[PDB]
Amino acid sequence: MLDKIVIANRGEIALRILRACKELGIKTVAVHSSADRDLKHVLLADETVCIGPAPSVKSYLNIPAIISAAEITGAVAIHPGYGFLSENANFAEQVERSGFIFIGPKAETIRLMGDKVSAIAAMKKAGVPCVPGSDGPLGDDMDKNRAIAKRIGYPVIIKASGGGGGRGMRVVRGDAELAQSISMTRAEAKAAFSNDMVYMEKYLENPRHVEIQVLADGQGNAIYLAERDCSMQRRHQKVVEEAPAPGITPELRRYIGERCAKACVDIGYRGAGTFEFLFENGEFYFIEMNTRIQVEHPVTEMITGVDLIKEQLRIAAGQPLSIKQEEVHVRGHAVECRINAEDPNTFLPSPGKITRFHAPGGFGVRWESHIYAGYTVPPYYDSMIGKLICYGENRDVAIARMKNALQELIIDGIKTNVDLQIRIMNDENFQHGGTNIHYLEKKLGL
Ligand SMILES: Nc1nc(N)nc(OCCOc2ccccc2)n1
Ligand SMILES: [Cl-]
Repeated sequence: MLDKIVIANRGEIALRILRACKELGIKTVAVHSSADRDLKHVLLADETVCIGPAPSVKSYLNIPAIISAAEITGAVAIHPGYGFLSENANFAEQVERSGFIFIGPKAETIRLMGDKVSAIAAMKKAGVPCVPGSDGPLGDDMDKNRAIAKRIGYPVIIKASGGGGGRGMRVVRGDAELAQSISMTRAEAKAAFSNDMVYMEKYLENPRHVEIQVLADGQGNAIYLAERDCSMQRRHQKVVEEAPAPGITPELRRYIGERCAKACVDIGYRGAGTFEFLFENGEFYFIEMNTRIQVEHPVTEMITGVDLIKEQLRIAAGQPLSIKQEEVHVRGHAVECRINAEDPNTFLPSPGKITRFHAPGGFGVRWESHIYAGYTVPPYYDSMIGKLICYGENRDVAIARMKNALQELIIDGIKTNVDLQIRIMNDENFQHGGTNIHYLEKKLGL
């Protein structure tokens, strides 16, 4: 087991990781910005290092300062969490070059999955079903580009290869808009990613977001831990996630899951990972892979009993997966509501001092948050301040428990989305299940 690790993150995920470390006897180093001295996990850590001022560029994205902190403390590994540097291949490369363990895949694998064109080619080769598309980058030849779009069939979507998660894309519904659409996506991708490579896919009209959780160790074991539905979104940002995905049969789960595990083996994947699919008319289509642990990992933990952060740590230390595929069983149902410090009308971040705080409790209730009474939410970081996860023997119980837990949650002094979450839980279509990726924005517009 790893003696000591730097937690290269903040907020709820840093606390999530700290608890896993404590359970395993692993010493913790909390690197933090000067605005995050009073973070819960910082106050609980074995050692703390202030790595820079509030702005992320000089703290949580500051590669030299993070690696220096690992060096000075005698840490052996760095857990990147999600966001920040977690999908940064050069960071992972530098960490390993510096002689520390990066809690994640090899830098090569991060790089492969961050290049959406090469990722898709690897998945298609591995037997993972993908979206009909260009199978390659689009060039400047607009006659060729029109031919590709005709072959695929309109509507199509142009996507940046260095992009992802709704960033760097636009829908094309006919020839007339194709040239300008490619040109604009390209320009935006050059500006944002210093990588102007774009590709084409069939635009799916009403899909669900269904993603598969995997774990792969360094002993060659790779398993899938069912799926999550993350269709409830606003501006491509997940709002609600659940596990398992409604309407997914054990046969479908097994079908897609086995293909994801096989793909892990083929590419030499290591650690936690997530295969993102669009699901429509009973079919999966791979869009992208995330190499990090994700925000919504707790719903998977609730229905499988597998602690995914502890698995990440075990994997990094050279231990094999603690469970076999035949030992992984979907039991019950879990829903996660993200709690955001945001204005209800503008949807803009609403930072400030929490004056009164109360967490919900009870059977099946899991509150993932660093917030406490008197804690100030800084303006410099993401608006997500907590995660409410509720588990039940079935979906109706999980949702019932979520409604009750949301009503117990008190966060005064700042504006939050608790009222919105309650509205979603009470939404008749959500209660039926299987709403698509456009539902929430449609509901909010009505
Ligand atoms: N609908 C859809 N089709 C394809 N081929 N790819 C993706 O990627 C996810 C990007 O998300 C959206 C969501 C709504 C509108 C446009 C893109 N979506
Ligand atoms: Cl994430």
